Amino acid sequence: AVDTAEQVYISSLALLKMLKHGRAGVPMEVMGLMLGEFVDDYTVRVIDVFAMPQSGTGVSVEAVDPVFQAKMLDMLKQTGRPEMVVGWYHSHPGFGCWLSGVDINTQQSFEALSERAVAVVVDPIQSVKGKVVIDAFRLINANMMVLGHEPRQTTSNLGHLNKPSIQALIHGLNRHYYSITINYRKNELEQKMLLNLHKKSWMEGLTLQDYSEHCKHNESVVKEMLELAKNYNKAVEEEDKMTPEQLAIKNVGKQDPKRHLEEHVDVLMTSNIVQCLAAMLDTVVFK
Amino acid sequence: EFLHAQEEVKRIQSIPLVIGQFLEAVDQNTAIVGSTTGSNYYVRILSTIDRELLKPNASVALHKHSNALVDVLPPEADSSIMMLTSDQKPDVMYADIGGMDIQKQEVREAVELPLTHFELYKQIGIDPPRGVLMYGPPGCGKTMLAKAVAHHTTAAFIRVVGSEFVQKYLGEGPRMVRDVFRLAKENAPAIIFIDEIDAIATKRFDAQTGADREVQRILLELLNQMDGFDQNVNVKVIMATNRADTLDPALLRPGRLDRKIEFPLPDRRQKRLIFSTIT
Amino acid sequence: QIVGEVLKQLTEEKFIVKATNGPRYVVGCRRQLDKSKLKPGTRVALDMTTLTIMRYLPREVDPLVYN
Amino acid sequence: DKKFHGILDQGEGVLIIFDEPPVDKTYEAALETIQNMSKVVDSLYNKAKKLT
Amino acid sequence: YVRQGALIASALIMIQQTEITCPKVNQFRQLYSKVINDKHDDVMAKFGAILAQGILDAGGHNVTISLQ
Amino acid sequence: TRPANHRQLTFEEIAKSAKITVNEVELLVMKALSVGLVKGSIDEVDKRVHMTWVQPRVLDLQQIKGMKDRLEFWCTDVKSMEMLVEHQAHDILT
Amino acid sequence: LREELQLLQEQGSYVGEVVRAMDKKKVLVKVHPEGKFVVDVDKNIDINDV
Amino acid sequence: AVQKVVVHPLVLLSVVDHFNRIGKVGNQKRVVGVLLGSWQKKVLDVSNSFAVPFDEDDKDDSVWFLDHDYLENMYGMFKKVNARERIVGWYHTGPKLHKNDIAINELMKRYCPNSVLVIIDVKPKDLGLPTEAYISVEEVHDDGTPTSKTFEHVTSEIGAEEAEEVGVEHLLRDIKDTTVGTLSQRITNQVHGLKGLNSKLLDIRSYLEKVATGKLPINHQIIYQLQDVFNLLPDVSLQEFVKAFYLKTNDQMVVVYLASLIRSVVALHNLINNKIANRDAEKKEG
Ligand SMILES: Nc1ncnc2c1ncn2[C@@H]1O[C@H](COP(=O)(O)OP(=O)(O)O)[C@@H](O)[C@H]1O
Repeated sequence: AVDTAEQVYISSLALLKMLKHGRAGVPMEVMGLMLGEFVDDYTVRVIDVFAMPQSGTGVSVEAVDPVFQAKMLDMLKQTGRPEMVVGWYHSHPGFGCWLSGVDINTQQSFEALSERAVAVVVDPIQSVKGKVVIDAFRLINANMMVLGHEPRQTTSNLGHLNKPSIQALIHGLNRHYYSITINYRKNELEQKMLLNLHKKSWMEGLTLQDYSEHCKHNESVVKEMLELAKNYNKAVEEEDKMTPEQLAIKNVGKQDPKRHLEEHVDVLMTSNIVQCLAAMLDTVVFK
Repeated sequence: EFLHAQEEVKRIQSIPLVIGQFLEAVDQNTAIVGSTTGSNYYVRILSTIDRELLKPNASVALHKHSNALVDVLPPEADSSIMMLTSDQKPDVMYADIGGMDIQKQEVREAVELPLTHFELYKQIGIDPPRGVLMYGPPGCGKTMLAKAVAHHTTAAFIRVVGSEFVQKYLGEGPRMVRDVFRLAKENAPAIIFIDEIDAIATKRFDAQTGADREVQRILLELLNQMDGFDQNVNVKVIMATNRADTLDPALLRPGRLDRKIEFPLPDRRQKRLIFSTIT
Repeated sequence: QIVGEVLKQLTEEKFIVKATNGPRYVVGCRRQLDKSKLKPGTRVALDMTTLTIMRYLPREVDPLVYN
Repeated sequence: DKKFHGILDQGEGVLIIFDEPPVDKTYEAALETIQNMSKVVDSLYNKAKKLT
Repeated sequence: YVRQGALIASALIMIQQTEITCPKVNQFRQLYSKVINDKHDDVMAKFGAILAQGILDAGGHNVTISLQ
Repeated sequence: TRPANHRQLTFEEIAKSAKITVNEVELLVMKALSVGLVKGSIDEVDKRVHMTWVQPRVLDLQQIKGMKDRLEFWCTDVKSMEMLVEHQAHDILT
Repeated sequence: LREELQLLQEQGSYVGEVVRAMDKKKVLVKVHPEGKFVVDVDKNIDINDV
Repeated sequence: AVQKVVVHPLVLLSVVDHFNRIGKVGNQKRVVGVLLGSWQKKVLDVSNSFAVPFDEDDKDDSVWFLDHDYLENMYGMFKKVNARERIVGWYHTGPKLHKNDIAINELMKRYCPNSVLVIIDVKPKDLGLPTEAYISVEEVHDDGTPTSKTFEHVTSEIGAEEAEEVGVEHLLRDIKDTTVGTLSQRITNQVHGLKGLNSKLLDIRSYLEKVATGKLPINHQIIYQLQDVFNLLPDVSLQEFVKAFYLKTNDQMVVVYLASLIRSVVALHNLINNKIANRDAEKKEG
């Protein structure tokens, strides 16, 4: 009955398995279990996670086949590294950071089996460009609410960036006990390997591309900045003698001086000089 | 670092957008939009796009799962097809018509507003006509006046087609009227030509049968748009009908639509003239 | 894939595809397909989730009476 | 009338036909941008605010 | 957490000093009183506010924490 | 041997290389283009043959010093220009 | 602005035509897709503010 | 037989972690397993990985063992959860390849006809190479040369897996390996592009020097066939710059007129506006 500001050291490959499994079964609400171990009460670490096909029945405990799970665990023990089952994950396209009724029921069964069996919500469709949602919580018995509620223990760590969603708040999960803090095993020999090797552009900075599409691009650039000419024109005759900020607020035009700022012209200038320098560097290399 | 941060935060995605038409910009950082499936919903407007293309009732773009104001689509005609810019194309010029006149003097009167003369509408003190209803059968073609005139004085020509308009896109019917009206207002030389009003579009003697209320609401928004026009520009609107009896009084009353022209049968003398012209 | 119609081509990158039953979206096109194969007002298939053009399909109409 | 692309070299009694590259309209467009983005702004603004 | 940290810092600057140093001293003390009496604030903000009040009135204008 | 260093294959140079007459040069360079020896332009006002080869063969590995020297010349030029632009760019890269 | 896009990712807000303002911070409202959706009142606006 | 292979940014770190977790007791330095994926359009991709403990002896490189029943059960489970995934090849660490690879390929090719080998450098990060691909071709070394093994490298490029951009951005969130800060970022792009070009071409020069010394066997039959054209390609003729003296110099001079001047004018407008405001404030403050 002790749940402090717990933190999950989730692994990058566990993330990749999650996104691949969700991307495959987007509309099936595919299920899986998060292979982690309680090295202590709250510093839970997950190094691996597996993908399991949801049975036709749907979200059921028998859909996660016990014999198949046991054989998979034995295979991991023989090849790889063994790891305990103290959690689960589920692509949840329907709604957000909370659990459905059947998800709560199967998580209750997992809690009866395991010690915590954290309830993890990962939305595959909401994660598009920058925000992937991995929210973990615990189901509680009726005694936690009748005692001093908010099982969040006495510390100032789980209150950092703790913004449960409205649907999580109206549901019991993410409200029964607490919301678990997340952490990423960005260890070196792993993170340096990823940044050095995966995002690879090493001899691709030597591209010349003087005028492959750039003659017509310069035509478009001149046309766009001719529009800027009209805009910056329009501005200089607006230019009223009544504190022009007063005129500007009620007559925004998003012109060259205001919104189409010098940054865009700098982008055009950088593109030109980059092609210039690349062409000139290879010209002097041409010896 | 802050230049790097400023140029890093300027990603704004905006690739997989969806379309849900804007209603109006109530203020800055607040707005109200109406999606394609309806679901009118107040939203927050980002500062990236603003009045430059934030015209009141034009179809805009929204993000896939977010419905947020991201972009406004400039074109309006091809949103629901319903014909397009028939201008800049001589199909049937003018005097080459076989119907001679029928009257064609009220039609040249109707083209006076496209033929400039809005300045001459003032000073002299006249009030030029705004609507022209032609309650004639397919005699005289009833569209050889609109395919012409639009080329006699270079002006946009739109078929509209009333029969196509009455369909499942009844909720988007108001939006498409706004879009086609905006297309007209964009080009002061433009004439709206609506067809097949009598049988389908707001018959007034047979009771409302299901989607008839939807047609009445669509017509009502058409009245709203034609009253919002209020002679702001020199664009003209002409409906062509076989029988004006079933038409709604709201369009029929003066102040919205005044000039009623009947285009009768071939008129045997004129019929022989038509035969000579076509042959 | 969900079936829609090319409501508007918009541009070479983004296209307007309207589902047969309401919403229209500003989507991308299939990499293997080209605009000459897509065309305006032709039946196409959008990805169910990512909402992008996947394949274009021909359509037919039938009077199915007294044929 | 610009229907042909050549120059009549009467001294040699010939006409030198040249293939004119028309992709150089960026030049004229750039000049138009220079004219209508500088003349309309610099003289008007800094003659209105002569004193600063 | 920044709000509660600012409250703690403003209390720490205001320990052992009265309104003679700055007229804002009484304003901040009544601000601390009204935010500690305001129980609809966030858990972290309220926590820092109460710790701010405690360090401000540490010992009853009797003891102080000074680096000098 | 000459990576476009001597890209002017004049008639006299062809005569030195092949001890062939002037009329046979046309057929020889024709067959050279057909097989793939030289694929460049063939003039006759100056009789200049442009140099592109797309059918490599044995380069006398005992004489690999020549291509090694040309490759190290390219290395020295590339590194020297990289250092030169670095010298011009210390105001941003330092 | 990005968070506004993420808020809008749940449609943002929903337009409602307010009709009945009940005393217990309750407004009946009407939403074009469905219609009436009885709901509470926001904190920035009182019961009488409706 | 495949034209080329493309490696995802999806299995590289998984292989490295598998090396790390099974190297705790197995210090053979030799991690051998299978890479699963898909081959559709002469482009082979890898989507999953698996490691098996593996011991070697230097005696003729024929001492080894695996858990084939467990590995086959893994493959059945992976195909059951995702049918499109199939074993595209088998991978071994230790880029210094030994001789058991032929026996391993012969045994595993019953899962994949075009059996391929993959080497992952867990500890090495030489310039940017995460892994290398190998294709087995024993169909005569060359036209006039004796028999050999001759495992060639099929061209490999790091692919762009979908939906992993969110995770990698959240993971790093510190370097921002994107074109942000366009001018400085492209300067860095030019910098390591020159670094890579100098390093690789120096390596080619060293290889030519070592071929000249003859201490190593000479694979000239492809070296000169591929490098002669490289050397003779006429990128040194400058008369095409003479024909294109205004290659873009017209665009250079319009940008000077229309980017640097425009920046100067807008900065001037900001300053004179600020000067007017400051002068008015100073005169009308009291
Ligand atoms: N010179 C002409 N004079 C009159 N009618 C013509 C001439 N040339 C063609 N037409 C006919 O006029 C017809 C227009 O018919 P339609 O638009 O269907 O009638 P309505 O406008 O009443 O629906 C065309 O089908 C065309 O055959």
